Amino acid sequence: HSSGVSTQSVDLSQIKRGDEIQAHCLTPAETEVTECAGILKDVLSKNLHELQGLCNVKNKMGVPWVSVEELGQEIITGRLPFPSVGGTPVNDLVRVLVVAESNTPEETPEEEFYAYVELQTELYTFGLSDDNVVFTSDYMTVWMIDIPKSYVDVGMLTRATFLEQWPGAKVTVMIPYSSTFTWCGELGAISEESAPQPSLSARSPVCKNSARYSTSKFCEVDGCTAETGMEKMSLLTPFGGPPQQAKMNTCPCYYKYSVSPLPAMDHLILADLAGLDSLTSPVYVMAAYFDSTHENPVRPSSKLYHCALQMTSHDGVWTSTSSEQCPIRLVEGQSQNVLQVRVAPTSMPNLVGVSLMLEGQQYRLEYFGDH
Amino acid sequence: HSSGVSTQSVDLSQIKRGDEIQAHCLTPAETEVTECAGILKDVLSKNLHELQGLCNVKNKMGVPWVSVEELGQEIITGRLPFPSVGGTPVNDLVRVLVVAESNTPEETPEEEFYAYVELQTELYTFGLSDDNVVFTSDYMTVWMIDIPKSYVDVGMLTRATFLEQWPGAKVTVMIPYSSTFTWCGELGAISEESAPQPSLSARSPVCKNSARYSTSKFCEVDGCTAETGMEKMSLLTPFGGPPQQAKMNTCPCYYKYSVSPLPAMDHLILADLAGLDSLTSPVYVMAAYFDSTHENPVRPSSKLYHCALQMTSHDGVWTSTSSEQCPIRLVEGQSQNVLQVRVAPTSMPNLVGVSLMLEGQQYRLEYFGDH
Amino acid sequence: AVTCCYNFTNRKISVQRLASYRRITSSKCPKEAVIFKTIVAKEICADPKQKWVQDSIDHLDKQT
Amino acid sequence: AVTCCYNFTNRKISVQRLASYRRITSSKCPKEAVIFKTIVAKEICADPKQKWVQDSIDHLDKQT
Repeated sequence: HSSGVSTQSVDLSQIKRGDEIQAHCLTPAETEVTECAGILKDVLSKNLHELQGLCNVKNKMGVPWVSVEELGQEIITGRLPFPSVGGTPVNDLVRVLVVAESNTPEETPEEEFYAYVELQTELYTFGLSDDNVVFTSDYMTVWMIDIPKSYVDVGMLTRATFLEQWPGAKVTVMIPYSSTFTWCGELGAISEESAPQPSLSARSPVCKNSARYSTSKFCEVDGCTAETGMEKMSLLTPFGGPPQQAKMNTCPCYYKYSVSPLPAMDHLILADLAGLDSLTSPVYVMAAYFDSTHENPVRPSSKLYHCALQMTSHDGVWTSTSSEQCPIRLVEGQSQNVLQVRVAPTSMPNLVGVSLMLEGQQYRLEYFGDH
Repeated sequence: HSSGVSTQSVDLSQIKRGDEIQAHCLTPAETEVTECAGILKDVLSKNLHELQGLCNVKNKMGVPWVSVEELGQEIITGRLPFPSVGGTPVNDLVRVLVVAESNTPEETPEEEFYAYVELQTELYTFGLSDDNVVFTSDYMTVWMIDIPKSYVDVGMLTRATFLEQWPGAKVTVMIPYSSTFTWCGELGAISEESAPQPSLSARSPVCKNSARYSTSKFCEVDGCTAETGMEKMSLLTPFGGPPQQAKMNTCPCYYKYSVSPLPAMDHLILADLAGLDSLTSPVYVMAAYFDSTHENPVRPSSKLYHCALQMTSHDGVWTSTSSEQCPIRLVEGQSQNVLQVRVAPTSMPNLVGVSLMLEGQQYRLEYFGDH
Repeated sequence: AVTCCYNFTNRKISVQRLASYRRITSSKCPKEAVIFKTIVAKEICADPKQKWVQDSIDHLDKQT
Repeated sequence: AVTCCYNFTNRKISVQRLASYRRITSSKCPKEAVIFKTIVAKEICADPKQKWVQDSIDHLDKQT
């Protein structure tokens, strides 16, 4: 289709010079294309589609071809449904990879393939120039560029300009959130007429009006008590959505904001997913949080973090990866058809968000803001 | 009144240990209150109001007293009309000073003066704790705290909690934009009933839909031609506003965005102010821009800058300060009743905003975004 | 049955509205906290390190 | 009478829509620029350093 959400395991071991790519191409290393440029030539020539194996998740949307008669510019533009909060001015840089390509037309075209991609933010517009090229082929181009993480989030706009309405034309934005997790935002060109066909990606602010959770006053009304086990689940998956069903719990907001004594809990379920017995791709869950160590009250270091966990099926059984740092963890729910996202109540105060990504569905849970 | 905009010259030379304050208190120096704490004790004890002489501009708004019966908390909250864009994640830190005070009640009160100020942003809430105290007196407290410049802008919320509705109670936020310019955002408490009484501070996005200025197509319609001298002035000062009249020109947007040949111009007037013949306080004009030197296309250093100029009257004559860096400059217009803000057309591409501050009026001109 | 404090109020409370106060002692609790009970029978989490909490404690003590 | 370029298009133009092209030479102008004239009599600012601009220049030249 012209849009969707996919997942796959990413084993760098079995990926030609995988380690090297992730090192010089997806990590903000050298301030020049040379290193990554020379690794891609070796790899991408042996396999022009290798880079697709680096995405743990791929989120694609169908965008209409907008034309510019005067200049003969066929342009596609879109706003990627970024999975999590990019970062804080206090964070470092992300080195994102951009890929523009189209189907190789069986009939030699008039002009040579061409694409100018630019990512614009309210202030600066990062335009992948020539100096950013790290690879080129008849029908494909790859750029590399460092961006302050805080910029990579909703607001950032993606624009690809071609000289023709190339077949199978698409732009991809590879975004590595953690050394071991990469999310790919893709834009597929569709007919001028066609209306934008996004993916089932939602963003949900779980604690609207965080003031409401400043105390235990509304606990009873909200249905967040030691009785129900601090569980107030709401559905995330729409009526037409896939055969899997995801839901979120809002009771944690209390544990993040309350200054009123709350029920002691071993853990807290942030969300659950049903329908694993029929799902055939892994499930990822990324968390965005602030480091626990305290800082100088005179200079509060707001450095944001990200750890992504993955529930996979091995011979029919589902298991979760784990991190001695990650504040959350994935556990099997009632059966092997249910998956749970948990966290220690004491982690909540520093939890900013979590994102649930599985075949055909993506949800961005925010524990701050009201939108 | 309960609100307004003021200006005054700030001569550090004739301000007790002025240089030292600006050095350790308004500059992000030591990561501890000690240095600034010890300078304030010496200065503020000899003069408890000295810090007011450090503000080149003071913008105050009247905020209603919201009470909290349960805890006996009288609280005032507000959104300061920040003069310019704070910064970029790529910028460094600003060390802002916060002052909470009230009138000394002639009748010894029940409890000791108290105030808890906290500045909240969508993500983190910077709360001036005890560890941030750099001064205290019967009816005054001063905090110091470093914040990533990008955070200090519209969105940041100010909240001061007291235990009583102290008379003349107010909170001030001293924000130094440049080593020689300090802007003070103040919140004055008014009666519970009273409605918020802001100041005549406006924010205006000069180039809404910057796409419109991508070429010279609408030049003729906009009235931006070599003829009119690329001048399309709009009024900024409302009908009731002070005896001075300010206006903005939108033609520069073309020079910032156009890829179509434009009329060669020695300079460009960004704004003008009429009524200097009756104004008795200086006029400041701050500019927010990006450094001209180019950077690695692989890593575009987006470090924002600020320079503030000042038109003052000496024996009736008005003159402007100047900076060998500042992209803008202030020149006398037709007569000595008119002031102009100019800039070289080649500066536009890197100009983000400019703010005009004078007795009773403040305007934030933005050359980006649509709001 | 056991309730704990996960956040402390950074806002002082008028000693005129604070009925009692107890300390968190349970092992099932993660944070060391002083729980103030108001005159309206409402509890609030506070921080022992903070002076206003301590002083508010010297009052609640020297009155019984 | 004199017009200059203050921004270059980072977007290539189909050589099929580019009529003529001249270089900025006036001293009253601040940036070195190549001005492309389209088949619709419209001018656009371009950057000489860029290859597509140069190549587009090799076409406009080897056709007259």
